[PDB]
Amino acid sequence: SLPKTHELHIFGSFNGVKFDMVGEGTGNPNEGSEELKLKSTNGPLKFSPYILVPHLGXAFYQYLPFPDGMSPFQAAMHDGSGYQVHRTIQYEDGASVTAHYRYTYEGSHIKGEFQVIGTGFPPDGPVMTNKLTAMDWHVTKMLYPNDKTILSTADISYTTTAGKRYQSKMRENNTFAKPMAADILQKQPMFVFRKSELQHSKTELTFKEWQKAFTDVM
Amino acid sequence: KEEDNMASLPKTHELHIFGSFNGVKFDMVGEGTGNPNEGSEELKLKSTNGPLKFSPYILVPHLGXAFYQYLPFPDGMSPFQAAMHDGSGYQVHRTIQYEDGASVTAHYRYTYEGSHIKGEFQVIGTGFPPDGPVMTNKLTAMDWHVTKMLYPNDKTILSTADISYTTTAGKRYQSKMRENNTFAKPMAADILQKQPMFVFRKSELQHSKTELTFKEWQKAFTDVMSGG
Amino acid sequence: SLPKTHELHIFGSFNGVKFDMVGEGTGNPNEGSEELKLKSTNGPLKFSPYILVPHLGXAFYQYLPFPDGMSPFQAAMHDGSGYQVHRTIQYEDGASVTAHYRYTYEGSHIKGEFQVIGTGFPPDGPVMTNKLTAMDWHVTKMLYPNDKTILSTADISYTTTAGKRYQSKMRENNTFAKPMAADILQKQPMFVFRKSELQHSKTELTFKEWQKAFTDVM
Amino acid sequence: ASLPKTHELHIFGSFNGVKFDMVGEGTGNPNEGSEELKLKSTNGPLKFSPYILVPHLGXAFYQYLPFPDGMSPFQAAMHDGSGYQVHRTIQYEDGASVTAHYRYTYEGSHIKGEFQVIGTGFPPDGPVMTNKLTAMDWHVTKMLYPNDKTILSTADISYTTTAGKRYQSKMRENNTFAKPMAADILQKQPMFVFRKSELQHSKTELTFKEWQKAFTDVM
Repeated sequence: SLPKTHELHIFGSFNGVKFDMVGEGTGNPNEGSEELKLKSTNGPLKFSPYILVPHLGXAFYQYLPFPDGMSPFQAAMHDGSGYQVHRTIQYEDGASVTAHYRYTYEGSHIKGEFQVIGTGFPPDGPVMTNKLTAMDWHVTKMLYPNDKTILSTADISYTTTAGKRYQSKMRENNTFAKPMAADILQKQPMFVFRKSELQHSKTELTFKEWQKAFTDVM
Repeated sequence: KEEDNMASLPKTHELHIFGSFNGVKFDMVGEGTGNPNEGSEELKLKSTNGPLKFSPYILVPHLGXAFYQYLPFPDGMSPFQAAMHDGSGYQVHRTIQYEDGASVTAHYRYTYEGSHIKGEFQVIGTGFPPDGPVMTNKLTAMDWHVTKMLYPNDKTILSTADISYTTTAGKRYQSKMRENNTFAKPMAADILQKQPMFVFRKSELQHSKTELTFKEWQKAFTDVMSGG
Repeated sequence: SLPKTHELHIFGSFNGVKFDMVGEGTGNPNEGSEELKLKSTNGPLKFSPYILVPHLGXAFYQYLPFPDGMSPFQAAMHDGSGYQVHRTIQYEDGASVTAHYRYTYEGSHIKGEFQVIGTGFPPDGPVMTNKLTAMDWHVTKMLYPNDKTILSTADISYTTTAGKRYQSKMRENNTFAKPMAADILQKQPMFVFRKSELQHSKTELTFKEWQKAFTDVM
Repeated sequence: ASLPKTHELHIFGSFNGVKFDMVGEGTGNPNEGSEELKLKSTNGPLKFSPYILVPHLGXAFYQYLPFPDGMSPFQAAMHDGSGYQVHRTIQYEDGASVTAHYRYTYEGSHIKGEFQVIGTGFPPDGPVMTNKLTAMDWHVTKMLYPNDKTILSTADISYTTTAGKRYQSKMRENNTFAKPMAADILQKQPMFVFRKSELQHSKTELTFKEWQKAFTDVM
């Protein structure tokens, strides 16, 4: 059956200090946005919640359709074989994040685990002092270097209270236990347009992702 | 008024593109036309100094990027078009970093008289491995690509692009462009309010050793359309 | 108390397939000429054990002195405040590894946990087809962007069976719960010369690292 | 056939578009790999950090660098007349990059270097263009020989700044020789070079000094 609901556990550390959040959502019946609510299990977050946005967004691959048919993410969910996501992000001020996502799927329920580790954020920078205000709309580019691996890249920027954007470069591999279907492999690059909205308090967050795959705009 | 301004933009151009790859000079010239309302252009080039030692695909980002005068924005003239219209002008500088450690520095300038542009593109590449796909002519096509544009101040557009090529071996060759466009006069406030701006680009190249024919289609967009 | 004994649990996945190894050994904090014997708790590794070597080597930071006294690593082991290692490695053929090390220290015995995730290794490349033959000697460069953070970088190359080399770029943060002594922060950059040897079977591996800190050679 | 006593250098090109030029001269000791250069801008004072030129003053004269067991391949190729070319790219933490091409001709113990250096993408507000670089950290070059005519080198280069943060860069270089290097050279890989670079300056002139020492080990 198609996925209905999801839970997400997102956890790890930033500048050596642990964080952990759990939440969940119900999948969107009608192709607009996907949504998730989270709560901290270990006190208020000591870094900008906006830093989690690419992980929150990216945790919705099971809902992302492709233009002509099922995405590989949907196809691998449906057959049981699965995928994992591994990614690095480099920040313009020298900071680094690494992350890994795995999930299980039983009934119509997805349980995701996203480990997120960040280091080297300057203590007076926009992440550790909570100066990010939003993440810019962005494009993922996807290429298929082999039949079980998607290489995805994204240039991701955030607005700040200083009116200077904060920029980063994401590279990710999505690894499939079984080969992707021949027809998926014929349309490259594949792009994804993403709009990410976050509402936040110190301890809780509400998140929405609009995500749409395209091979063309003309 | 809007239509008059678009109508007055130039429709012909010539390009002189030159420099060197791995320390060996090259130089090509030619011309073509373009359509500034539609985001489309054509260019034909010939070497003025013998066959190219390197894949002509390595020049494609520079060939596409020479024609900002042909890029309209969704709501009206792009800043490039506006700066040509009011005679104030802009310049283009960029670097590309390649997956195998090679690097390209490039600079474009132009002179604009009547309805004609004369463009000058200096392209300097180094560190291309002698056995790699550029020095051995193994690039077969450039994948459609997206440019992301930001305006850190009212006289600067900073662009980034993830640019890839297919190779005869069937493995893509990947590159990252960073571009800075500097404007003499401030861009209009309405341009500046809509960031980031993306451009979708489709590039076709037919080449032989001595000449090439190039076409590019470009379309600016802030978002993709809903539905389908 | 000076440490004398260690164990290392080193685990994760390569191209999506899990691995897990444990081993132990001993060492000298007065030198840095250290050894470890490891065995898989699963079956045989499906990738080149040479790819583990920077992680094996780096797990001996507690045995590394500095020229004029204790390294920060040693100091934080002794006062008990500790440190964590987060690193990323990019490979010439596009593959990527992320890894995180933490440890607990009781008696004179170090217990290390090194999580290592690699993706995007071409299935015909030298890592997945076991063609790495040795790791070249190398230099780590260390900077201290702030008083709890070391940024290390290294250009690491391996020889292969085909008379060629296979190259990688490592970037790592070492994050300390307490600040590093001011004497340590005035001497930058600090370099570390490393010599790595591995003997390995399906059945196990034996690893040795020679590490020496230096500010200068002339 | 000779090793070097004297040299001169014409270093030119542009940063963020605008052309710079300088000519200069000095000396070294090819037995200890030390080298000293005085030069002056020839097109008016530098409009960016002179520290950004330092890898291209330091690395410029590999003919002064001995190897631990004898002549470096750079020394060797000077001596036997066959020569070599240097091509170098440097990538900066803030996305700027430089491309550089060094070419040499010799008369006896006298080197005349011609180096083209083109930098683009330096933020106008960053430490290169506003002259905030205060020193180049000492650094280690790594060299490998993927064939008997090529040295590929890499270096992680950092500078101190007046903001108190370091500004980092990565250099990659290809040294191409017209004749094969000696078998003993190719056998000791990687080779490292420790380099100390020092600048004292004015608006006419500046004084650059480089200590360079090849090493395969420290233990």
